[PDB]
Amino acid sequence: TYDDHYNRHNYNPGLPALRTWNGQKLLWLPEKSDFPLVAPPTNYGLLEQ
Amino acid sequence: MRECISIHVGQAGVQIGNACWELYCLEHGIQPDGQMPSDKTIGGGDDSFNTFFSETGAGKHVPRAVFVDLEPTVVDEVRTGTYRQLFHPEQLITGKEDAANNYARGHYTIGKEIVDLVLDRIRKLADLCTGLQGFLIFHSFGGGTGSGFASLLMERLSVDYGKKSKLEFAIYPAPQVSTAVVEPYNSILTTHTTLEHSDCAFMVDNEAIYDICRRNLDIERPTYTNLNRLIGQIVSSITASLRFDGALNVDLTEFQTNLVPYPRIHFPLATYAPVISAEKAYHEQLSVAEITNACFEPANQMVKCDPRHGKYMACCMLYRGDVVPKDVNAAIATIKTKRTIQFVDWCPTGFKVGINYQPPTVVPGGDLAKVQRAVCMLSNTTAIAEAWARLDHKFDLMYAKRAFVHWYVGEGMEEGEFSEAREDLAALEKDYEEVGVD
Amino acid sequence: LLYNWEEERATNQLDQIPPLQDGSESYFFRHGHQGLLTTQPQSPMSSST
Amino acid sequence: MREIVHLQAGQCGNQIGAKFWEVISDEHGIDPTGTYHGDSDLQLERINVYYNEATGGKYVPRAVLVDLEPGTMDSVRSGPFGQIFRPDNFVFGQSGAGNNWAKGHYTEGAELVDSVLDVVRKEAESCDCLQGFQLTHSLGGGTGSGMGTLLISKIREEYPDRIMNTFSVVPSPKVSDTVVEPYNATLSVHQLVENTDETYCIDNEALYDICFRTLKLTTPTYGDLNHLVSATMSGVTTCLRFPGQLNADLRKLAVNMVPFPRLHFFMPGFAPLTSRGSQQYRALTVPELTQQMFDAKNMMAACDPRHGRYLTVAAVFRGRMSMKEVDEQMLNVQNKNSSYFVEWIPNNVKTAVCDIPPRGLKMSATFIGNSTAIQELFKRISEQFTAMFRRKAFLHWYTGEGMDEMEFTEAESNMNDLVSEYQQYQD
Ligand SMILES: Nc1nc2c(ncn2[C@@H]2O[C@H](COP(=O)(O)OP(=O)(O)OP(=O)(O)O)[C@@H](O)[C@H]2O)c(=O)[nH]1
Ligand SMILES: Nc1nc2c(ncn2[C@@H]2O[C@H](COP(=O)(O)OP(=O)(O)OP(=O)(O)O)[C@@H](O)[C@H]2O)c(=O)[nH]1
Repeated sequence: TYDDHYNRHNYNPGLPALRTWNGQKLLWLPEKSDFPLVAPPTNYGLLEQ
Repeated sequence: MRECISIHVGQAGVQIGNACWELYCLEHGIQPDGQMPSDKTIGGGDDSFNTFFSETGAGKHVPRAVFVDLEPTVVDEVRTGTYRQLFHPEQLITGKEDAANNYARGHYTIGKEIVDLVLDRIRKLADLCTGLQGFLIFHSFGGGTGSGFASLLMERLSVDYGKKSKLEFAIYPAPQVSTAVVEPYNSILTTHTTLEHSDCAFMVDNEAIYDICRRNLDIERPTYTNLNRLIGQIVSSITASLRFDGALNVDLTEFQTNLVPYPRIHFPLATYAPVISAEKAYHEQLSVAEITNACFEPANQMVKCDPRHGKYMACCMLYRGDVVPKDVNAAIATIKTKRTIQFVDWCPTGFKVGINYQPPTVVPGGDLAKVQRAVCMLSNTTAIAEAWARLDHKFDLMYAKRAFVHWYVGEGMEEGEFSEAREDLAALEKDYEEVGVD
Repeated sequence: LLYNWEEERATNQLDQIPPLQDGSESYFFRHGHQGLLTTQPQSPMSSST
Repeated sequence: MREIVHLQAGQCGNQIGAKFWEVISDEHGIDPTGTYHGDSDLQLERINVYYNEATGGKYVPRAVLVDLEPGTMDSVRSGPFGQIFRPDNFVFGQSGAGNNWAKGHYTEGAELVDSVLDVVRKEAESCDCLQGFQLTHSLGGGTGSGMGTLLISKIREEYPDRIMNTFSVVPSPKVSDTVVEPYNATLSVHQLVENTDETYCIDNEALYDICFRTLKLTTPTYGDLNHLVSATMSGVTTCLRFPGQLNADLRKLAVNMVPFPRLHFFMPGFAPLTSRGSQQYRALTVPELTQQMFDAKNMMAACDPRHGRYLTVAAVFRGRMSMKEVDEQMLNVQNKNSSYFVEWIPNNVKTAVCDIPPRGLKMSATFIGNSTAIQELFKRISEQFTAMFRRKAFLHWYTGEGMDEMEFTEAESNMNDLVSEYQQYQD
C-alpha cells in the first residue's frame, strides 16, 4: 500500500474524472473500489545484489 | 531564529509525520533526491527551509524531525521509501521490541535504554538549532508505543528544558469505538502524567473525520492517505506563519498565552472551515461569511462535542489566503451578536485572529479543494468534560473488577498509581464545572 | 451594474497597473494604490510663496 | 538649529514609520535611491529638521527602528525605502515576545535598553539641538507598550527638557484580538500619563468607518490606513518645516492645548476627504473645508465628542488662505454651537496657517482636539479590567514573570482617578 499511494503515485490507466452522477447512487461514485494491482511490486535493488 | 523540532512517537504516529513532510516538501518544491534544480537556494542553510529543513553546504534538506518507533516493520518500510535518502538514518529511531500496548512496558522496560540515545539526537539537534521556539510531538493516547515511551521522554525533556514550549498532538480515543480495552488503562495514565508538564495538548478523533468525508467531500471509502492529508494540512496551516508572512504574524507563544485560560486545562479544539469537495468548489463561491458560519457549525467539529451542551472560552481563527480585515471584522462582529454561541461572560473578547497572504494549495494526487481563503479554528469549550465523563464510567466499572491487572502487576506495577489517576481525573471534571459555573 | 458599479468600471481605466495572475490584485496592490492625490503625476516647481 | 529624532516602536509602528517616512521622502521629492532631486528650496532648506546629510546628497532619516522579530524588519528593509534606513538604526533582539507586556518590560528589554540608549545618544550627539522626540507605537501592542514605557521613562531623566511626543494607536474597542490587551493597556497607560506630555489617540474601527464613508473603496490595505495617519502627522509637522506666519513649536502648541498638566491625550482631525466623483465636483472653499473639518463623521480618533463638550480646539490650515476667512469661520462655528464649549474657557481656539500647500492639493488643514470624549474609552476598559480582575484570568504568566496584583491595584486606581477628573472638570 505504501508503494502504491506514495511511491507509485497511484493508478495511471484510470480516468481522472471517473467520478460523477451515477446510477443507483445518482451521484459522484465510480472512482475507486478496484485499486491498483499491476506492475513489479517486489523489485528493489537490494534483492538482486 | 524561528524554528522548531518535530517529534513522532508510535508506529501509528510516524506515517502521519511521513505525510506532513511529504506535504511539506511540495510547497517548497523539494525534489525526492534532496536538492533543488539549478536555481540558487543552497547555502549555509538560510531560507524558508531553515525553519523546517537543514539544507547545509552539503545541499541536502535535512528535516528537523525525529521518528521513533519500537517495531522495525513500518520504519524499515519507509526507510525503503521515496525520500529515505533525505531522512537521516538514525533519527528514524527504530526498535527491536514492542511495548505490547502497555504504557508501563514502554515507559519502564525499554524506554530507559533508548531515551539516552534519542537524548543524544536532540542535543545534537539542539546545538545546530538557533532559536527553537518549541517542540512538535506527534503521538496517540491509546498508544501501544505512543503512550508509554512518549511519557518518559516528555518528562526528561521537560526537566532539562523548561524554558521553551512543547506542542502536543495526539489522536483522541474514539468514545464508542475501541480497538483495545486496555486503551482506557494507558490513556488516563498518560493524561494524569502529562497534565502537570504538557504545555498545549491538541486532540482529534477519526470518526468525525470519517464522517466529514462522506458529508461534504462525499467520500464514503477514504483511506489513511486522505486522513493523513487532512491533519497534515492542519499542521501545514498553523506552520505557514513560520514559513511565510501575513497582515499580522502570530506564534505558538501567543497561542499558549491566549488559548489556555487557567493551568491544568490546556486542551483546545482545532477545525478547518473550507473542507469541501473539488467539484463543489468549481460551481460555487467561498467567502468569509459562509465559512464563518461553517466553522462554527457544530457538525464540522472532528470531536463529538456539542457546543450548546457547553460554553465557549477561546476561539483562534488563522485566516490563510486572500482576505481583507473589513469583511472579517464585520463577520466576527455578527458572530458576537449571535445568541446561540454562548461564550462565558468572563471573556468579552475570545478571538485570536491570524492573517496569512499565502493561498492554501492543492497536493498532486490529492483530494482537497482549490482554496483561496482558509481558516483554522483553535477553540476551547466546556462541552469536552463529557468525554472524560465517558471515560471514567468506562474506567470505574472495569477497575472495580480489575481486569488485565495481572498483566501490569505481573510486570512489576501496582494499583496505587491507578488509584491516583481516578481522583486526578475527578479533579479534572470537578474543576471543569467550577470554571463552567459562572 | 451591481452594487458599487460606476467607480469600479471607471477606476480600471485610471488604474493602469492591473496584475495578470488570478487574484494577485491584493498581491499587486499590497503596497497600496493612488487614492489620496490627483490623477496627474506632478505638481512641483510652484515657487508660490 | 532645532531638530527632531523619531522612534519606530512596536510592530504596528513598523508599518507606521515605514509609511510615515516614505510620504516625507515623496513630499520632499527624494528618490528611493536617496539622491535628492533638488526641486523646492524651502524643503531643501528645512530638511535638516528631520534629516541629516550623508555623502552624495543623501538625506539620512533620523529615526530609530526597534523590534524583536527579524521577519518584520526584513520586510520593511526589503520595502521601497529600506535602503534609506540604516543598518545601524536596526537594533533588535534574539527572542520572541509572546505579545507579553512584562517580558518586554523586565525580561527582554533589559538586555536591549542598553543598546538602544547608546544608539539614540550617538544619534543625539550627531544632531545639534532637539525640540524633543516623537514615537510611533501602540498602547495595546505587546512589545511596543513594553519597550516605549521603559524607553520613555529612561529618556525622561536623560533629557527632561524636551518634547516627548507620543503617537499610539488604540486597538479596536469591539474586539481587541489579544485577550490580555486590556492588561497591557492598563499597565502601559499607568506609566504613560506619568511620563508623557502629549498623546495621539487613533482607533482602527473609525478608520474602517471612514473608509465606508469617503474612501468608499470597500477593501483597503492596512498601509492605506497608514497613509491616512501619516498624512495627518505630516500636516502637524508641515508647520515646523514650512515657512508662513504660523507658530509651529509643539511647546507653542502644547501650552495653548494643555490647561492642566494631566491633559496628555489628544485627538486628530484632517481636511478634505474626497470620494470618487467629488474631486471634480468639489469647489474647495473655506466654508466647505470648515464644515467638513468640523464633521463628526470626518472625525477618526476615538468616539463622538457629541457625548461631551469641548475644552481646547486647535486647527492648522495648509494652503493659500487669508486671515479673514479663518477668522469669520471660527466666528461662524462659535455662533453655531456656543454652549457645546465649556464655560471654563471661552475662545479656546488656537489657529495656525501654513501658506505652503501640499503636493497634490492646495487647500488643506489638520486639527488637534481635546474634548470630553475619552471618558467612554477608559470607562470601557474599566469594566473589562474589573471583569478579568474579578477572577484573575490569564494571570499565572505575569506571576511566572514575577508580577502581581499589587501593580494592577494602583494601575486601575490611577486610571479611576482620571475618570473622575475628566468628569470633574467638565461635569
Ligand atoms: N496516530 C495514528 N493512529 C492510528 C493510525 N491508524 C490507526 N490508528 C489508531 O491509533 C492506534 C495506535 O496506537 P498503538 O497501537 O498503541 O501504537 P503504538 O504505541 O505505536 O504501538 P503498536 O501497538 O505496535 O501500534 C490504533 O489503535 C488505531 O486505532 C495512524 O495512521 N496514525
Ligand atoms: N503592524 C501591524 N500591526 C497591527 C495591524 N493591525 C493591528 N495591529 C496591532 O498593532 C499592535 C501594535 O504592535 P506592537 O506594539 O509592535 O505589538 P508587539 O509588542 O510587537 O506585540 P503584539 O501586540 O502581540 O503584536 C499589535 O498588537 C497589533 O494588534 C497591522 O495591520 N499591522
